[PDB]
Amino acid sequence: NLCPFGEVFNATRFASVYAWNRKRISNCVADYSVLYNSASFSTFKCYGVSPTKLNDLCFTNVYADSFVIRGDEVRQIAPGQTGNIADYNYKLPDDFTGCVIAWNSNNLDSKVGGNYNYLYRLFRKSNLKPFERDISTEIYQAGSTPCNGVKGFNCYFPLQSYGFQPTYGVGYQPYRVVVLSFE
Amino acid sequence: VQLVESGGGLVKPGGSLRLSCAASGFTFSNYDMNWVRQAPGKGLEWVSSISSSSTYTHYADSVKGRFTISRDNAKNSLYLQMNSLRAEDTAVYYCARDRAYRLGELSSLWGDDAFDIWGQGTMVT
Amino acid sequence: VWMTQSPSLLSASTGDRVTVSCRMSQDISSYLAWYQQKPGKAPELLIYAAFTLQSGVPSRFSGSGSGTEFTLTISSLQSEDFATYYCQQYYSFPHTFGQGTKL
Amino acid sequence: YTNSFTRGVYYPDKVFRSHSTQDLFLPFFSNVTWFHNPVLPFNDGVYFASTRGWIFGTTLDSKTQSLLIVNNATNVVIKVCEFQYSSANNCTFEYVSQPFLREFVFKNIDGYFKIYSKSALEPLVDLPIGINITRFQTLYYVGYLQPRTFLLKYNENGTITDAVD
Ligand SMILES: *[C@@H]1O[C@H](CO)[C@@H](O[C@@H]2O[C@H](CO)[C@@H](O[C@@H]3O[C@H](CO)[C@@H](O)[C@H](O)[C@@H]3O)[C@H](O)[C@H]2NC(C)=O)[C@H](O)[C@H]1NC(C)=O
Repeated sequence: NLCPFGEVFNATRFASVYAWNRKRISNCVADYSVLYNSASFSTFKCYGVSPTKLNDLCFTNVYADSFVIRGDEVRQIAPGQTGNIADYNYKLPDDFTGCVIAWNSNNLDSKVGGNYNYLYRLFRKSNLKPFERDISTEIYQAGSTPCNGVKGFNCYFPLQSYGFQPTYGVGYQPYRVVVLSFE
Repeated sequence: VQLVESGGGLVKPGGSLRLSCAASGFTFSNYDMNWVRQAPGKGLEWVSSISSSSTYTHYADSVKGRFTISRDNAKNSLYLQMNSLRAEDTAVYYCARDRAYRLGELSSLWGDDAFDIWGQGTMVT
Repeated sequence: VWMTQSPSLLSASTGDRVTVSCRMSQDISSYLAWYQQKPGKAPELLIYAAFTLQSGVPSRFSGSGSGTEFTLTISSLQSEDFATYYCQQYYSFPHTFGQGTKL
Repeated sequence: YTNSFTRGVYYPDKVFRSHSTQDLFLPFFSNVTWFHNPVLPFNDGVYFASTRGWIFGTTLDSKTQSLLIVNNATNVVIKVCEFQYSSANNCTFEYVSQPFLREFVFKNIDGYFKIYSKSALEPLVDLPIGINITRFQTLYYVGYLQPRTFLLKYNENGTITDAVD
């Protein structure tokens, strides 16, 4: 009874950051050999569980999340980090117990002219609670006068596009991130 | 980036016709191409598709197995062989380009664009 | 996936805030576009990826909503903005268009 | 109507065998809303007692998922679909088992749904539904759970007997 780990990592497409997919894994036998013993994983770094100790344990629930971020924002997917994505898009609890996987996907997710299908949230009233997401796209209120749904002075759109092209350097190249969690 | 079309016209039922969609200033040979039609007084309905490398082609459902799409990267021309026509197919046909590139012609990963530029249409009867 | 707009005859005065919805069946995230076809002419590309603006169009046209709902909001109707508006998903590979919204 | 009771203690959601616990409980001398079927709110946990089903959900509409528990004469069915059943669609979970003074305790935490029945209401079933619930309706006395810590005196074979606020 192998786990669908093959489907999560080899999915045809990953959702945007502000609408990260979440899949429930239970009642299965998990094999982490193919994950750690693969050179395609640029970053396999995690907290509270050593990677070699993964296969000798039992869990009650496995949660897998996925999205696509830039190369320079990978350091922000970690507990106790402050930044644009952590404060506004995807926040982890300080006592996080799970392994984060990310790798380059320039050849897949980036197209000449701009892949404007990837977005991120930039404006919000307050920071996000851990493992909490909001897909609401209401116009942001930044000034005193109510916006009433018209863009203009202090009424910017809360979403912006990364716009991947294969011309940028490694810093801006698309990365696909998988964030496993255990409990 | 000016798309021009030709062909079609008056034809007997059950006949065969071949259309042309030419490129006049861009790199067509490595863009994809798509065909969209509309009936008089109706909406738009998807018809066909073709990759830039001419390896992957997808057709519609109501016309599956009866149309053939082909392209020539040398002369920057696109064709659609249609045969065994009915009275339903009488409509206006546009050839639609795609917004953005993709270097790797991978299966189930092409043709996710938004039809950046269209043509002027014809009068297929 | 099957597209479903539910205006069919919506018409307003010169200058308003109309909202054309576009109901769907599955979840496609942000893979939905918008078109604008004047009578007897080829359609012109409008908001694509449900959030971007094609170069050239004014800022009075907006695209919002996420998940299985998408709406196009016009800030102020003018004489130029009187035509049909279609939907188009490109998640799977049937390309299901819309039905039509005559302003 | 209103009434006052002295019951409502359950095993604190964990399965060890034997103590003081700080979990969601029911205050002893609380006011229970005597009834005789309005759409009551859920809050954080309800103490349901009776002397044949429930509808759990937020809007009770196709917009949001709603949980349904129903008992037949010989079988129990648990489904969480987009009900309006007038119209059942989609939904991911279906459960079938032997059918359930009957009293219950419902709580929704950590995406799990837990049911207790019978004091020392024993655990009955746990469901990984993973939905939010804020309101319900009964197809009986209704109480509301509160986060107050208790002291539980086990009886050397489990079987909780006495509780202290
Ligand atoms: C629940 O699952 C269904 C199936 O995936 C989805 O909604 C329903 O999907 C069916 C497709 O089998 C739709 O029926 C279709 O209607 C068109 C109308 O022309 C017809 O031509 C097709 O042959 C087909 O019968 C149905 O309309 C649709 N209903 C709704 C309410 O969406 C969807 O995934 C789920 N429904 C939800 C989440 O509301």
